[PDB]
Amino acid sequence: TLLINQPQYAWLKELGLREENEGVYNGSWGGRGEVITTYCPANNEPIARVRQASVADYEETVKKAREAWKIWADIPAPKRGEIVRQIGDALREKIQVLGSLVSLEMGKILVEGVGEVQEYVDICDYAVGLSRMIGGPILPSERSGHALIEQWNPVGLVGIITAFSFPVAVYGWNNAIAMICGNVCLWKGAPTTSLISVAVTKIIAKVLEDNKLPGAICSLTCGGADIGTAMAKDERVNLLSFTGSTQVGKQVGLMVQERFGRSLLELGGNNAIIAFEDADLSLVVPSALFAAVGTAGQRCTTARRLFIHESIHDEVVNRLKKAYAQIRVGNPWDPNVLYGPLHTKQAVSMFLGAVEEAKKEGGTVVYGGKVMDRPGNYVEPTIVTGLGHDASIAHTETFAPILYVFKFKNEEEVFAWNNEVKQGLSSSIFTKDLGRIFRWLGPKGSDCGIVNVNIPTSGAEIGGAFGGEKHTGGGRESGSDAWKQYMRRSTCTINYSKDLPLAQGIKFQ
Amino acid sequence: TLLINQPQYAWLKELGLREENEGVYNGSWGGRGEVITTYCPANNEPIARVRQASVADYEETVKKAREAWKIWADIPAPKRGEIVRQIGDALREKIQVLGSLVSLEMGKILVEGVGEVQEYVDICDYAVGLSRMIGGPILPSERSGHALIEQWNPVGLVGIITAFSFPVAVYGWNNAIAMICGNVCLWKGAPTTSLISVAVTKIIAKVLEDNKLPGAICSLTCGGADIGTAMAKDERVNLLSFTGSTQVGKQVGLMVQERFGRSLLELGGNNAIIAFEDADLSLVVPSALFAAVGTAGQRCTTARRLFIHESIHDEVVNRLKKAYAQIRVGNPWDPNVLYGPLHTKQAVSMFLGAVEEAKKEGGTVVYGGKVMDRPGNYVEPTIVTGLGHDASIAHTETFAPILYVFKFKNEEEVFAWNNEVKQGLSSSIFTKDLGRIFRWLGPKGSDCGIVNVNIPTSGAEIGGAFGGEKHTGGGRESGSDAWKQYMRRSTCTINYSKDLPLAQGIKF
Ligand SMILES: N[C@@H](CCCC(=O)O)C(=O)O
Repeated sequence: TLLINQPQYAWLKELGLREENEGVYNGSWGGRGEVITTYCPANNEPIARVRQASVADYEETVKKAREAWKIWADIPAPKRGEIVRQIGDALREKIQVLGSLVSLEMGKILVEGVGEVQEYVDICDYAVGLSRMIGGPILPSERSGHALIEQWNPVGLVGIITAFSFPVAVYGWNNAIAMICGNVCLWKGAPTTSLISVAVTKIIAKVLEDNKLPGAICSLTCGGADIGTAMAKDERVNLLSFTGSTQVGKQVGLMVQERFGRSLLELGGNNAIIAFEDADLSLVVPSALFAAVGTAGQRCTTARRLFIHESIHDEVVNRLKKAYAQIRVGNPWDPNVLYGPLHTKQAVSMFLGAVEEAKKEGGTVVYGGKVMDRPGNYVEPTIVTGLGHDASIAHTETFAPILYVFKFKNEEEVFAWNNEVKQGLSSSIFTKDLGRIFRWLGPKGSDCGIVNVNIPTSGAEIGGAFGGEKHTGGGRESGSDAWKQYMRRSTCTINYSKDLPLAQGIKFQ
Repeated sequence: TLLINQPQYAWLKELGLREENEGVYNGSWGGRGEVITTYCPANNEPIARVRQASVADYEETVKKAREAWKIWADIPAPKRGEIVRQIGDALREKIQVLGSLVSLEMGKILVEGVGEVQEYVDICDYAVGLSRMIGGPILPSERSGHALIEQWNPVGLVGIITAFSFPVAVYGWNNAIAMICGNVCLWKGAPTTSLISVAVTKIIAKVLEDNKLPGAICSLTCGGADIGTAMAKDERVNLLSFTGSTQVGKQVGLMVQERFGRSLLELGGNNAIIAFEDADLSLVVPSALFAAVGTAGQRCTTARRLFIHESIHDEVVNRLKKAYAQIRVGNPWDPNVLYGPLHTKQAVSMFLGAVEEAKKEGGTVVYGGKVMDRPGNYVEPTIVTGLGHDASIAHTETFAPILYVFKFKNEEEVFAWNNEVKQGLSSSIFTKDLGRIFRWLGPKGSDCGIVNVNIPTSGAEIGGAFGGEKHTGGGRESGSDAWKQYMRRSTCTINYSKDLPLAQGIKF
C-alpha cells in the first residue's frame, strides 16, 4: 500500500529511501519523535514514513552541530567551497530521481522539480567561487601607523526552516552560502515534504562522511511547529533563516529579536503584474499564465494581481481565458502535463474560501473557481474580475491559483496600487516605454524586492539577492552580497606603531 | 625510439596523443607547418611529434576564432561559466595523466605537475562563480531622469602566449577568465611543451564539441617566435597575454602599443627573501630551499636573492647547505624525487655561465655550481655568497637554481635592496615584528606585485591577482578583479526623460 513498496516507484530507492526513514541526522541518523507518513498530492496515496525529531533529538543535534562548528570554522573557506562543490556534484548525479520525488511528494510538475534541484546545483557552483571571495575591504586609516580592515566571520549555527513549495532550493540557497561562510546548518523542513528533506540530507551526509567531516555540519531535525519554535527561541541558533507564511514568520522574528538573535525572513507575496497600453500582448498573456498557474499558483512569487490598462483589459482577459482552457492537467510527473495538484487538502479548502470570499466582495469568476472532480488535490486555475484594487481578499495572500484582475488608467495610480498591499516580494510591468521602465525601477516605482520588466513575477536567477520588503520580511538569499547575512562583520583597527594618535585629532593628555 | 611507441608510456594515449599530433586546433585539427619533435629533459629521448602552424594556418585560425566570437559573446556569462565548469571537470578527470605529461615533457617533479593542473582546475571553479558576478556599478547620476551604468564587454580575441615553465596553468588562468568574460582564445605555447599544449587543447575541444559550440573558441596554433610576433602585430588580437622573458615581452609590449592593442605582460622575476634577526629559522630554511630549488629554480617566482641579517647569516647558510645536500635527485616521475632536470641544455649553459660569472665577480660557490653526470639536463642547485647586493650577475635573472646570499644590517637598506632591481614580481620577509610587517606592505615597503610574509616567494593561490611591477610588465592574472583586463569598460548614460539637463549645471 505504500508507494515505495510498489514496483513502479522503486526508483525512490535510488535516493536511499525505505518504507520508514530516520528524520534526524547529526552525523548519526535517528528520530524518536512521531512517525509521519507523507502522501502524494496527485493521488492521495501514502509514499513512505519518516521518524521525526523529538525534543531530546533536537537538543542533542544542536550540541553536535555546535561541536562540529569548531572544526568546520577552522577549515579555510576555499576548502569549505570544495565541500560545497562535491555537494553540487552529488546533486547532479541524482537530479532526475530527486526531481521526480519533488514531483511525487510536493506535487509540482517534473520540469519544475528538476529545475528546483538545478537551482541548488547552480548555487553550489556559485558558492564555490564565492568561497575565494568573501571578505571585506582593507581601508585607509586616518591614523598614521594604523591598519583598518573589515573582517567577516561565521555567525556559527544557522537554523534553516523551509516551506513545502520549494522543499529543495530554499534550503539549498541557505546551505551553500552558509557552508562556505563557515557556518554549520540545522534544517527543519515542511513536514509534508519530509522525504525530500531526508533524501537531500542523505546526499549531503555522504559527501561530508566521505570527506571525514562531522555530519552535524548539515544537520536535519524533521518536525513540526514545535521544533521550529524551539529554533526561534534557541540562543544557540545564531541565525534563523525562516521561509514560510507571514503570520508564522512574524512570530519567528519576534522570538529571535527577543533573544537578540539574527533572523532572515522570507515571507508572503502578493505579486502584481501590470500591463500598460503599449505592452506586447504576446508577452503579457503567456507570462501571466505561467506566473499565475505555474506550481499550481503555489510560489511565494506567483502572480496574484493582474492590472491591465482600460484599453486592453477585455482583450487580455479573453486571451488569458482561452489560454487557461488549454492547460494540460494531470499527474505532475507525466509527459506534457503543465498543471498538477495543490499540495494539501487544506490548500484546497483555502482556495474554495478565497473564491467564495472574492464573490462575496463583489468579484466575478470568469474562469475556474471549482475543485476538480478527480483523485488528488486538484483545483481549477481561477481568474476573478471586477474587484476593487483594495478589496480585502485581493490584499490577502492565498497560496492558490486565483488571479485577481483589475483595470487602471494611468501610471501613478497603478504604481501606488502595486505598492499599497502589505506584502513586498515581486512585481512586474509590461511596457515599451523607456521612461516608465526607469521610473518603475526608481524611488517612486515598485517598492518590492524583485522589480521586473516584461517578465513574470516568478523565476528569479541565483546571481541576484532574492527576497522582499515590508511583510515579506526583509531577508535576502542567494546572490549578490546576501552572504553577509550569514556572517558577522568586524571593524578592526590595528596599531602597529609606537604611538597612540586618537581619532578626530583628539588630544587627551 | 619515440617514448609514446614504448609500452611503459602507453598512458600518454589516455590524453589522445599519438606518434604525430596536429598542432593547430580551430574547431578542426591541422597543421601545415614544420614538424617538431619534443624531448624528455630527464633523458633526452624523443617523446612524440607535433605538426606546427604555418602562417596560413595562423591566418585561417584567427578568422575562425573571430567568427566563433560572434556566437560566444551572445552566450550569457553564466552559461559560458557552465562551459568552463565542464573544462574544470574534464581536467580533474585527467589530472594524473596530464600531470605526468608535464613531468615528462617539461621536467618538473610529479607533485608539481599534478599541482599545476590543479591550479587550472581551481581557476575553473573560481571563474564559474565569477561568471555570475562580472560587471560594473549602477551609479547615481547627478542629472534627473538619467541612469549611469558601468558596463563591461569582451574585448574579442585574446591571444595567449605562454612559456615552458608553467605550460598548463598560465594558459589555464588566462583561458578560464577570458572565456567567462566572453572572449575567444588563441594559444601559442612554448614549442618545447607542444605535447602539453595539444593535450590541454584536446581536453577543452571535447567539452566544446559536447556542448555544440565552435571549437575555435579555444584555438591553438603551435609554433615559434614568428607566430608569437604575428599575434603581437595582429590588430585582430584584441588582447595579447604574454608570459615569458622580459626581453621578449618588452618587444611584445611595444608591438602591441604601436597598434593601440591591449597587452597583459607577465615577465621575469629577481625575487628576494629577507630574513630578519627575529625570524623563525625553522620557517626560513625550508621556505628558502623550496623557493630556490622547487621546479629546479625555473619559476618566475623562484627565490634568487636571499638577504640574511648579519647576526644569523652564517647559521642560515650552514643550515641551507645541509638541507641542500638532502635534496633527492632523479627522474621527475619517480615519486620520491624532489629535483629534476632543467628544461633545456641551453638552461644548463646559462647556469654554467652565471656560476662562472659569479666567481669572476668575486662570489664564492658554497654549494653546488656543477653540472651533474647523468642523462638529461641536471645541474646542482647552487648557493653563492660574498657578492655585493648590486653585483652585475646578482641583478640578472638566470632561469636556473642559483641563489645569491647577502648580508644586511638595517631594515631600510634591505627594503631598498629588495627594490633596487629592474624586476618586481615576488618578495618575502621573514620576521615576527608587527610594525616591520605593515611597513613591508606599505608605501615604503616592497615594490613588488607579490609581497609575502613568512612564506617563500613562489606558490601563490588563485584568489588573488598574480603579476609583477616594473620590468615584470604590470599584467595581472587569475584572482581579484584581474578579469577587467579581458574586458572593455563603458560608462553609459541613459536619458529616459523628456529633458536635456547638462552636466555641471551648464545652461547652454
Ligand atoms: N566615536 C565614539 C562613538 C561612541 C558612540 C556611543 O557611545 O554611543 C567611539 O568610538 O567611542
